[PDB]
Amino acid sequence: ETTRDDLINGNSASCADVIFIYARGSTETGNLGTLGPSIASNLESAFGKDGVWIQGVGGAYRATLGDNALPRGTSSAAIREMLGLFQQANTKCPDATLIAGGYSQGAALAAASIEDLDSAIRDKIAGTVLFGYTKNLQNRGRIPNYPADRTKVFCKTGDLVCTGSLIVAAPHLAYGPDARGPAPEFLIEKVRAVRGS
Repeated sequence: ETTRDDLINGNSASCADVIFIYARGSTETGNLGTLGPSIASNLESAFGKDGVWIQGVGGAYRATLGDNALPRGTSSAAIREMLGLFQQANTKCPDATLIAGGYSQGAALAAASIEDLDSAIRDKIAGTVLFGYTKNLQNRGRIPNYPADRTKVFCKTGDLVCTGSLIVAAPHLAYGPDARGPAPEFLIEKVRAVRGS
């Protein structure tokens, strides 16, 4: 369940209508980690298996804990990897609506990548969900260059990374319920807002 490469494996002749790109947290397995599979299952229920492609950020993104301390909250190599996936999606399936998400270091990675993205592609991301957003305070709860209405941040009371620290406390590991309900609910709503039904 933890590794999904639907975009990379996908047939360009039969593109999905929705493409979800997700970055896992530090030290998590596969390319989806602990929260990604839950979101994926709910998206599949809403759009159907052939209706949505789930793509985790693997490759150069090693999800190394120490990289949380770098300027952008992740490595340059990781940002290049996620940018490349958005670019692959845009090229392979130009008519698909994109959605994105990230947890912890992955949330910083998603924010950094989206900020650097060519605006024509960035504008195709109908909604983005961030859990335990490590740059929440620094970025004032926003993703630079991306609208607030398309952004949903899940930052628990007591999760120190949302408050400008890099300390990992218990609330940082409590996003399970959010990934099973409100997060996919938000993504589905944002996709339907622009695609209709």
